[PDB]
Amino acid sequence: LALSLTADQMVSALLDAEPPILYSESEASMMGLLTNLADRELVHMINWAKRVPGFVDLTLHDQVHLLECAWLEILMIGLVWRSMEHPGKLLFAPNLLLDRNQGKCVEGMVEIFDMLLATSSRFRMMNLQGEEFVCLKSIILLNSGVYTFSSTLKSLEEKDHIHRVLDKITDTLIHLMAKAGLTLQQQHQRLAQLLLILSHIRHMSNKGMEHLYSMKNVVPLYDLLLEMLDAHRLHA
Amino acid sequence: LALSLTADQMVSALLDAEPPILYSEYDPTRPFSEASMMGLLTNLADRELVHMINWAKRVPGFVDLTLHDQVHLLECAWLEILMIGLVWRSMEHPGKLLFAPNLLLDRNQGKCVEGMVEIFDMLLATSSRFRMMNLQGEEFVCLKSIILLNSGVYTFSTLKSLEEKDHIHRVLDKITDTLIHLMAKAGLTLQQQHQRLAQLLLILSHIRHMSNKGMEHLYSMKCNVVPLYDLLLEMLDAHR
Ligand SMILES: Cc1cc2cc(O)ccc2c(Oc2ccc(O)cc2)c1-c1cccc(O)c1
Ligand SMILES: Cc1cc2cc(O)ccc2c(Oc2ccc(O)cc2)c1-c1cccc(O)c1
Repeated sequence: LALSLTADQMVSALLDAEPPILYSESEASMMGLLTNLADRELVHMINWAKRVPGFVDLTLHDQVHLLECAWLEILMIGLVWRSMEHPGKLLFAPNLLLDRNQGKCVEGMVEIFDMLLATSSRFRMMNLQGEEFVCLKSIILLNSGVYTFSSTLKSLEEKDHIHRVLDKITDTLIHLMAKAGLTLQQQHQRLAQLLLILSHIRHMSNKGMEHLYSMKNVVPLYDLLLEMLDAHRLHA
Repeated sequence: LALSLTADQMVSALLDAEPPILYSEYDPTRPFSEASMMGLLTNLADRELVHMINWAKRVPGFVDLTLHDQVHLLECAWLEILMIGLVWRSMEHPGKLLFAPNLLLDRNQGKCVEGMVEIFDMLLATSSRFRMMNLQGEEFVCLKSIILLNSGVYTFSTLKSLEEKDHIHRVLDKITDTLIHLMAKAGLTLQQQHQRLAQLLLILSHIRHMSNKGMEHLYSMKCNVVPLYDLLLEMLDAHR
């Protein structure tokens, strides 16, 4: 049960859940390379989400909805995390490290680039830890769709569960900071600082979607995710 | 310097800073037919903007920033601030958005403007969420000031720039402390305090989202040569 895990068991489950770092397939279509990278990461994000404690307790519908809302925020927070020790650069993959003026190739990409670097600098200033990072990523998964669901009794029960798991991750975040020797005030301050960054990740994702949907296939992402989440039980 | 206020002094100063509740400019003898909602909401929003500027200048730490940084923070945050206000004053009216005391709308009347009902539904749910959390006015004013200080903080490398960011974050830390204090006085346990802080701050990300979609919806309508930065500066000259 996801709600009976301790803070240490929670951190431990999220670390264990971490997806692998994938590699990119001169400047070809840089958008080609990045889209191919994202598509391959999506698969591993599905496996990952299924290991976030609480997630597989939800309906298939709500699982898809959550990933459809959060997929870019999740990709972005991973990017920001990887790029943390590389100032002025975004490590999309170990073999695809781009700087600002490489961004000025796709129109509109520069604005998003600058925002991503700034978040990465912020994580670096705060010395964000891996254990904290995985907590934030899981919050993104669980939080980003919750407000834009139906309100059936089933749907109400689903929303209550999500808020219990989010409360457990908060618990876990606080436990980490205490385990790291911060004061209670410092803990509350750091918790606030990190959750406010989630607002900026949401903002970037929204601008990202605008940018991506400005470039005009017959395979909608919803359908894509459903197909991937809706696994059979034949391969035991 | 704002860094030396207590929680109650911070709480009290924000309460003191609260803007008034404006009304919709209404010919109430006139039919509702010959009256576009968007016009009413635009005129309401413009008049609120003036008061928002007055409020912002009384948020502790705000006037310590440069004029350039004050304008930028308001530039990024103004619609979120309008939204959180609408959500707060809509709490006691389930399924309805109190834009002004003489302008209460439901989802149906939202449907009259093309891409509006998406945003109404989102705003309604935010209002429902605040109602189920029993959000206090003391907490509300803290959240509203966090939006002001946080929303443009990443979109500003001069020595002054770093110092300015640094200052904004010290004040945010101060308002965080104030929120925890208020939850302590309400009788919440330490666990319950940090959970509630989290829950409240996670709602800020949904308010940002709604703000982003509101902006898409507004620019799908009107296409300003005069940038918003210039207008926010000019307003400070027009009415101050
Ligand atoms: C911001 C961002 C982060 C990414 C992180 C990844 O781990 C992988 C790809 C990323 C990525 O490119 C994508 C390209 C196509 C697509 O369907 C999904 C992502 C972007 C990105 C790049 C340029 C423009 C844009 O709006 C968004
Ligand atoms: C969401 C919202 C909240 C408002 C809160 C207020 O206190 C006053 C007006 C509001 C308001 O209408 C506006 C109209 C013009 C404009 O320049 C700013 C706001 C909206 C709103 C409504 C429908 C579409 C949209 O994009 C935005």
